Amino acid sequence: MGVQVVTLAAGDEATYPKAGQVAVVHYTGTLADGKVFDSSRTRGKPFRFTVGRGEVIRGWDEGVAQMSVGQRAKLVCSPDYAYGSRGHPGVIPPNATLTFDVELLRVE
Repeated sequence: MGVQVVTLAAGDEATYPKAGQVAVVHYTGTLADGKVFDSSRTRGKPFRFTVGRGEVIRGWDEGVAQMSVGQRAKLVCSPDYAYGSRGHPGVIPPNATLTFDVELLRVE
């Protein structure tokens, strides 16, 4: 399954980011061995992207769309939904399942 979204904390179950809408999130991404490759929480500033535009990996475009505002979830992105066999040199290895702890802050 490309992406699975497991809830850590419920959102308002009302406000979901739709295609072409901006989602504002905090996130922390980890590899299967626990290594943190990216976090907006560490940087201390939320991250914005436009849902469905391919600005992020496919697991995010599809997974964040399943979240409602205030929700915290783990997005488990299979390699086909992230970087595939190619990976991202110096950041992500080949064939990596990526886990993101994401909180959806706002839709714009």
